[PDB]
Amino acid sequence: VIHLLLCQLRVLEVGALQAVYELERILNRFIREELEQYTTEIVQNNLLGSQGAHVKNVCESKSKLIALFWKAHMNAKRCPHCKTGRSVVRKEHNSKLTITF
Amino acid sequence: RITTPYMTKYERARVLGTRALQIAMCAPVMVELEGETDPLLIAMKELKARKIPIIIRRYLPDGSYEDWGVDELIIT
Amino acid sequence: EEETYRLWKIRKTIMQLCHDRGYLVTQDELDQTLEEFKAQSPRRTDLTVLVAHNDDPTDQMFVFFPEEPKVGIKTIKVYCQRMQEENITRALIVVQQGMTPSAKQSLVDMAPKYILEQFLQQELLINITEHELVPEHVVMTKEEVTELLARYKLRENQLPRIQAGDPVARYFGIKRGQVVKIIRPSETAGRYITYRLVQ
RNA sequence: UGCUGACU
DNA sequence: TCGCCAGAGGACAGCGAGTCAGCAA
DNA sequence: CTGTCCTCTGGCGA
Repeated sequence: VIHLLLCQLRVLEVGALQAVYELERILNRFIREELEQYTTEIVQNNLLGSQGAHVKNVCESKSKLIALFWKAHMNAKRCPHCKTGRSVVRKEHNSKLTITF
Repeated sequence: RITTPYMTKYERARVLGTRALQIAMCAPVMVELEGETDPLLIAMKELKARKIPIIIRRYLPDGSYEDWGVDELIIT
Repeated sequence: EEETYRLWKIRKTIMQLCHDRGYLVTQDELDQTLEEFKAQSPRRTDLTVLVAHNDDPTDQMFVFFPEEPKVGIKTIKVYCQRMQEENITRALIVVQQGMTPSAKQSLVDMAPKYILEQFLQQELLINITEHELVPEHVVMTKEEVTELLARYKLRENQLPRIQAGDPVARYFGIKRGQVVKIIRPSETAGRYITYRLVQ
């Protein structure tokens, strides 16, 4: 997810909008080298479009991508590399963040 | 070369306004005014005689522009 | 014998769908009535059709009618084998209850090597394309989209969008990045023409 | 700045 | 054995313009 | 007041 979203953002920054689903399908059909080749090819062959990226249909896509990220992939989870890395930050009312043991 | 040949009403309004603001700033009147103190009446008198050396620069939605002459524009 | 009425309606709708995509279909198939459909053909493996394309005679399509009310990965493989051996690239899987959710991403996973696509059986009982409000869609060719963008000084983004899961983008089998011309019958101007990028 | 009235 | 279809409540944020006055904190 | 948006929230086969 990290690398997929990174590459999708790299392509959105220049306006390429088919590259989004193309990257996602390249991923599912398959990580950094697999995605970065296509993403660099897009960003190179489709530059000159940093000024033509501030359009509706390019802002909706970035909005949706980042919103889905913050909404679905930032929940507390058992840690990958060390299985016991949930030092659960759990914030009370603003001005209060409490880590556990 | 591809836009309409006529002068839209917004273009007439802005051209009259600019010609009037020029006349009012002591610009030479090429229309032989006949005792009128309004610069807008003088600007209309000039527009009717086809004496306005202004270039309407019509902008297309991608930055490309087309430069038309106020003389080469069908005023309705 | 209502199963036969459903089979006949679905077969007629799929013949119309294949003709609208530009496949060689005869008038009799498009004008086939029930009495003669049931006369010819009972099963769900001899309803499978294989159609050819106007141009690119190698480019043909294959329509499936799986038996399993809920097709799964194994069912998909069993005739992806058929397609790979008969040397075809496209398919069309008419399913009776749905596809188990893993299958939908498998059909997507098969790269342009063997591009498949699913259709529910209740989606084919009628031709939506024949509704009063649905306009006529026409997949533009790669050389007409360029002339459009040049005439309007456009970019491909900055054009209205049509969803890739649109019930009329799934029917006309339009891939992503393709522009479709749309002829709206307008009460104001007659035959208004619009364009939508499939995404 | 707010609460009371008031006008179309 | 928990992911996603379903399923629940909780929170927020909006609620037509524009005027005139007085009184009081 | 009412609506969406948002955030969970435990519950059967793969």
